Amino acid sequence: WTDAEGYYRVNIGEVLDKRYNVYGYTGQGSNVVRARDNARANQEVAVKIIRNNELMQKTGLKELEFLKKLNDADPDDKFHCLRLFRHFYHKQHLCLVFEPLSMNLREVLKKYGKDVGLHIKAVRSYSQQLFLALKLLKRCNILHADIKPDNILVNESKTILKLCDFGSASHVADNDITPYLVSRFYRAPEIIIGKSYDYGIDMWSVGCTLYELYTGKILFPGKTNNHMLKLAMDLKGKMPNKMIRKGVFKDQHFDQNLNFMYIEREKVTVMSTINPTKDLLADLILPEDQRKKVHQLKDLLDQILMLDPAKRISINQALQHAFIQE
Ligand SMILES: Nc1ncnc2c1ncn2[C@@H]1O[C@H](COP(=O)(O)OP(=O)(O)NP(=O)(O)O)[C@@H](O)[C@H]1O
Ligand SMILES: [Mg+2]
Repeated sequence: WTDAEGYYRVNIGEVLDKRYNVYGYTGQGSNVVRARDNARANQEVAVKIIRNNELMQKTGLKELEFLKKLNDADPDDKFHCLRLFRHFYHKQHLCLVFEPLSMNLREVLKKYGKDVGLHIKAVRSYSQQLFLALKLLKRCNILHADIKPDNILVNESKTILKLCDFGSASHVADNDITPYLVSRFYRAPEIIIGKSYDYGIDMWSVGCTLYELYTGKILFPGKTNNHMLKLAMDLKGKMPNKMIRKGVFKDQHFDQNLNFMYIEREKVTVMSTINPTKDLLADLILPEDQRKKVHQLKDLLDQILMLDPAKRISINQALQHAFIQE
């Protein structure tokens, strides 16, 4: 029944936990299936079937405890985090029963068109809901470590979003010194440099997502960790000297004179100063009411995209920003 890799071979029409009748797909190789709960008047549910093996089962149980913690902390469901209904085992696989949702934000952008992006009013509502998710994430001692359009789901009417996929989530007391934490394009500079990180990494990831939600394009589509720093410095300039010294992977990107080494058949180029060339306003941009809102988003992105997490806009200040309050 289980694959060599550890995946479960799902069947359309199969009944899970003697109640969940699987009727459709959402995404296969953990496999997420759409089911109807026969015990609860055929109500729609999403069942996440976690991969077997050894390492995947550990992350599944880790996902279970984090979702339970966030759900108990938010009884009224006003902090936009995915709702776990219950859990069961099926043919050695841990199965998580979730609230049913329509599509992820990556899927909605594809339906919006090639580099079209969402309407400024939708981006405004989505940002507030994402900032509310960060508030609950910070209230609990949880780091999502994978905020991106693929991991944010929306309801049928596309009015309510939910932060999903807590498979790569971690506790704040846990400080794993890894430069590969968070999907590369949404990876904060403090992860890459090897600096002590906190809730700011999730804030950075939200900023990358908010630019992508309006433009339909990835903010920093870097090939490697070094290219990610170059693209981040192409907007805000060179990283502050006090931040570079605090890191662990200092030597891998910066020399003894604190100058950045850009990689382009190896090709290494020494850079003393990086001038801010990337124009957010030009890349983001019709009516005066909408134009004023794009300018407010631009100022909010400037405050989120600060290289030093200590200079980064807080969750409360992001919620109170002119772009949200109108
Ligand atoms: N509650 C849900 N309702 C409807 N679809 C869901 C739900 N949760 C997940 N999905 C779908 O399944 C996809 C992947 O789910 P996810 O939680 O990311 O499992 P995963 O594939 O193991 N993790 P990953 O692909 O690394 O983010 C999501 O992008 C959705 O398309
Ligand atoms: Mg997947």
